[PDB]
Formats: sequence, structure tokens, C-alpha cells
Amino acid sequence: EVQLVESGGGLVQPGGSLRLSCAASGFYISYSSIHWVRQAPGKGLEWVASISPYSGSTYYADSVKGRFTISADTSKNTAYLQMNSLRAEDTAVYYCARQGYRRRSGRGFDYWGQGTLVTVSSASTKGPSVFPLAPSSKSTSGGTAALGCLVKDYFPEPVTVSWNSGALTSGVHTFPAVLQSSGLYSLSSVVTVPSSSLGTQTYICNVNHKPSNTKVDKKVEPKSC
Amino acid sequence: SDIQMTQSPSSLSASVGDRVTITCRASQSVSSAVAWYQQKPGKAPKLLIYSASSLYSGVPSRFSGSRSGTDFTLTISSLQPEDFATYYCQQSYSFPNTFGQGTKVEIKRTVAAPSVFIFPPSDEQLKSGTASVVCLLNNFYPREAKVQWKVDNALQSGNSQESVTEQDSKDSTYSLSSTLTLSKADYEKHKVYACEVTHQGLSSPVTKSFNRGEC
RNA sequence: GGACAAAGAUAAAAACACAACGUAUGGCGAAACACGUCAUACAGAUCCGGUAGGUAGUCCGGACAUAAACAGCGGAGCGCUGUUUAUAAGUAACCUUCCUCCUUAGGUCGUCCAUUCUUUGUC
Ligand SMILES: Nc1ccc2cc3ccc(N)cc3nc2c1
Ligand SMILES: [Mg+2]
Ligand SMILES: [Mg+2]
Ligand SMILES: [Mg+2]
Repeated sequence: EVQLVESGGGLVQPGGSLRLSCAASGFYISYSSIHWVRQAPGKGLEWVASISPYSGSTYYADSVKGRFTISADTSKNTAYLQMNSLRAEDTAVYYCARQGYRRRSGRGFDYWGQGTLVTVSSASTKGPSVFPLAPSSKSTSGGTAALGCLVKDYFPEPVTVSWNSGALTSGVHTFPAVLQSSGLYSLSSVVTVPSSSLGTQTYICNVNHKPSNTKVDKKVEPKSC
Repeated sequence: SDIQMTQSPSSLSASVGDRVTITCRASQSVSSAVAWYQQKPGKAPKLLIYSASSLYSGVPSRFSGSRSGTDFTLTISSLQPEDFATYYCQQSYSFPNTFGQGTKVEIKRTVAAPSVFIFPPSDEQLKSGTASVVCLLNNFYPREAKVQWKVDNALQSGNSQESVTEQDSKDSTYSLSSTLTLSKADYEKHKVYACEVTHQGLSSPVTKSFNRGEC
């Protein structure tokens, strides 16, 4: 019944402003404290800001002091986080959380949102360049060889990878994307197949990057000799 | 002065049915205004314990919290498969609120050697003007492994990026990919590229290598 | 016997009025702060002298304690130390003696109790 939905995230350039919203359902925000907590990708939770009930008192963390403003609009039952002069270090998933009733849940945060992603980067949306990783030309070790695709130099997240148009789903590991010095992401998706099938069976990886409207089907095959 | 919450251990390996304890130490008094949470990858945190001893409504009994001075512990009496996640502690005694650095709870498993493969740069990429060489370490445990790239038996540093997968649901092992990104010209100036993996399961370093311009 | 006098013992003893802000802690209110409310505590009625013998929670004077303002010291804010001021209105009002052309005032003298018994000196 109780729910919090954040929205308004996205990609903003460094030094630019963004405004996050936290729409509540199943409760009135006026009777609770509202908190914003961010989590940088691959990092832990970081408390960002809080607004108290019936006073409007605002508390902020040092990392955001002076650049972030937490507000509440009771008539729209919505909390807000205004971020100005944003920098790359602010890139994170931002959750809004309700603080619980002190008698029932103390000062713990009893309900959270799904989060919203904020990416601060000067990179422009690029379509991924998918390359082929050939199965070992020499006999594989264990009787099963590995063939994969490299989804490189794409911004922003995410991409989706299927194999053989989704027919091949067992043994596929899609690795987490790594940000390279270029500011563009790169990842690889690999699958293990029986080595008897490498000459007989054709393997295709299907990479989709919706933000750039990029669909690519790349065939990975053993190389000459 | 802001309050610091120091959580130990950063990572713990355990098995189903284990009793697990995670501690948090506060730089100053925080009274009992401490809470614990469970975040599963890609999901929002869920409240586990409030007021540092109280079980939140609907949370399983196995979870408990204890306070000794400024040290707080979260204990699971018997682990269950759904209980493997990252756990966080938070102080709410004085603003600004601070969170612990986190503790990841992972399945304990047999030492497993990585199966190592090496993928040379594709021709399309060399036509694009960059070269990437990918080493794959597959289905190994524990997650502690090292990769040493060697161009012409020369150790390379700072040109390699690594990525590791979350523990598999069925094999409970981690896979790692190491990518070496060199200029197409530099990739064309060296005849031997190798990937050297040193892991507990590997009694000796296991190296898989290719040469520039060979099949 | 009675009177005057001194020296003792004993007892007595001040009218009217005495206010209103607020602060702190904790609990509660859908409630970390603010706010509202309730409970408790604080908000000089300490000590001494004098006030023609005495009686002071309120006098007059001083000391001390506590609060505010100002100055100084240590690592704008914070903590202390020192000085000044304040700690009701009010010893205001009424009555009353004296003085001064602050005279449609200012100051000042009063407003209460001082009983009973003992010794001695001289008539
Ligand atoms: N209203 C008054 C006026 C004068 C006063 C003089 C006094 C002298 C001594 C004492 N012990 C109590 C007194 N009380 C007084 C009360
Ligand atoms: Mg006196
Ligand atoms: Mg009296
Ligand atoms: Mg007076």
C-alpha cells in the first residue's frame, strides 16, 4: 500500500542542474521525515539530505552542501531534490526513503523507492561498436570452447545482449560494463559451447542499444587456419 | 564533527545454516539510534533492524541486533539462500546521517581453478584503429585472482581493465574478463601476447598466449 | 507605704499590596530541529549592620549568590575570568513632623512593640 516513486533522473552535463521528484502513495509526507540517499555505481549507500515534518527543517551532507536543495510540496504529496553545479562524482542512483514512525520503527527508513539514475558526463549518446571474439583456433581445454562479442565505446547505459536471437541462453556471462578513460562504456558477453559445434554451428550475438537506436547481429566464427 | 560508522568485515563467505555476525563501530556515542538494512544487487535496501535491537515488522526472526557500547552487531542465527546480500548499518543519532561501508555475504565453495581463454583483437577493430585483447577466466572460486599481461614476454601495467561477474546461482563461482587496450600500431609492433593467471586453485601460474598475425 | 533614679531578669513587636513575561529537562501530539500541550524545576523573599531600646521576606547601606550587557584570556562561534547594571511595582500610596519657592513639588521626622518581676540609692 505504501510506495515511493522517484523520477526526473537522467544525463546532465557537469555544472548543470537537475531536479529529482519523489512521489508518495499510501501515506502523507507531512507526517514523516523524507530522506534522499544516493549510491554511486559499484559503491555503497551515501546519505544525501533530509527534510523534517511540520517545520520544513533541511539537513544536508557535506558533499552536497550549498549545491542541493530538498523541498516538499504537500499538495502534490511530493518531495524534491534540486541539484545545481553537478559534477561527475554525483553520478548515482538516488533513492528517496520515508523515515518510519519513531514508536513503530524508531528512526529507521522503512520504505524506499526503486531509485533513479543520474549520470553526469559530457559524453554524447554513441551507438555501440560490436566486435567478434573468435573461439580458440587451437583445440579448447575441457572440450568446450568460448566465443564472445565486445560491445565497446557506447554511451549511455544500458545494452542488451542475446545469443542466437535468444535461443542460446545457457552458459552466457554478460560482464559488467567498465568506464574507460574515454568516458565511454565497454563490456563483453561470452558463451561456452561444445567444441564439436564450432565448425558446424554458426553463433550470432544480438546487441541492442535503445538510446542510440542500434540493433546489431554479429556472427562470431573461428578464424582461418 | 560528523559521526563515522566503520563496518567489518567488508566481505564474508559463509554457507546455508551458518550463524553470521557483522559489527559496526561509531566514532562517538550514537545511543541506540542505529538501523541495519539488506540491499540485493540492483534493488532498494530493506529495513532489517531499528533502534539497534528491534526487529522490523515482517522481518524474519533469525535476524537480531545487539549493542555493546558504540559497537553494534547484526546476527543471523541460520543463513538461508535468500539471505545472501549486502548489509548496511546506519546511525541516526545526530545529523548528518552516516552509513557503514557495507558487508557482502557470499556463498562459500570449493576452491575452483579458472578456465582461461585468450581472444586476439578482431580485424574489424584493427580497421577501426584500436586493438583490444581479452582474457577470460571462467568459473573460479574464490574471487581473489591476478592477471599479468605480457607483450613479447614484457609485463604491461596500466593498460588493462578488469570486470568480474556476481556469484552464479547454480555453480556459486565468479568469472573475470581482463581487457588490454593498445594502439593499433603498438599492437602491430609486438609478436607475442600472453595472459598469466595466478589463483589459489592454480598450483602454478597458468598462461594462455597467441602471436600477432598467426591464425 | 508611696515617688524619682540606676542596674538586672523576662516578654513583645509593622499597615496595604506583593505581579507578569519566560527558560530548562523529560513525556506525548503521525513529531531528532521548530511548534503545540502536560509534568517537574527555576524565575534573591540569603547573610550582616543600622534605622536615638527592640521587632525586617519587602527599609537604608554593604557583602555574597544568580541573570543580562561590556572588557580580557585560550584553542565569527564556543568556554572561562573581571567590571557595570538588575533581581519587582513599593518602605510607592494615605496620614503625619520639619525644611527648601523642584511648592499642581522635592527631601525629611513618625506610623509596630516596649510586659512582668528583682536589687540598690535618695526622699
Ligand atoms: N514598615 C517598617 C518600617 C520600619 C521598620 C523598622 C524596623 C527596625 C527594626 C526591625 N527589626 C524591624 C523593623 N521593621 C520596620 C518595618
Ligand atoms: Mg537587618
Ligand atoms: Mg511580614
Ligand atoms: Mg527595593
